Parts: sequence; C-alpha cells; structure tokens
Amino acid sequence: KQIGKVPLLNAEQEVELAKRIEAGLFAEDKLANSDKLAPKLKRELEIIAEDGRRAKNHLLEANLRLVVSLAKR
DNA sequence: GAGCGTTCAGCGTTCGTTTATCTCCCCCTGGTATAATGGGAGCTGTCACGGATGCA
Repeated sequence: KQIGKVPLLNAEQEVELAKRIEAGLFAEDKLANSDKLAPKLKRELEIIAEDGRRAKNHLLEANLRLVVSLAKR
C-alpha cells in the first residue's frame, strides 16, 4: 500500500532523471571544494544539489515495485 | 718417588634449548548492462465469562 501510486518511468523520463543526478553531483562537488564561490550562486548550486537528492529519491520510489517482484523468487 | 687413584676445575665443543624469522588458503568484498516494475495463502467450526469498545 505504501508504494501506492508513483509514476512508472518510460525511457525518456528515466534518462532525464539520470541527467539531474550528475548535474547535482557536479554542483555539490564544486561546493565541496574549499575555494570561495559567490553566496547567491551558492544557493543556486544548493538548488541543483537539492534537486539531485530529489531526483535520486524519485527514481528509487518509482522502481520500488521491481525489487518486490524479484523478492518473490 | 712409582704407578695409579679420586675428584674438583674451568674450558671447550658443539649439541642443547626456546626464541626469533619467513612463505600460504580460507574468508570477505565487489561486480556483472536486452528487458524484466505491488505475495500467495490458509484458514473455519470448544465453552463460558466478563469487560472493554463500538455504535444505533
């Protein structure tokens, strides 16, 4: 029941989700570096870093149905 | 003294010791790239008693 209705992903959708993972990955990478970046831009990178987190959880919750299928076996 | 008689002696002389090196399989971890996307499943009937808990 908890899985509920979450959108199953067609080809173009899930590839686009993967884009935002590495987009968010490069964002937090530069933020992880010690050199100074502008504060307003830093929040924009944080937006990309937050979106990368959102895109990760979106992908997992959609694919939760798959893992239960293989668990039956 | 002759000739050999007992018995410490400390000294070698390597053999005694325990102690130090050094080479190897179980055991644990990580990784596979067509696509695959919400369970089976086992029940059920004793009997009375009471008090909580729901609902007209």
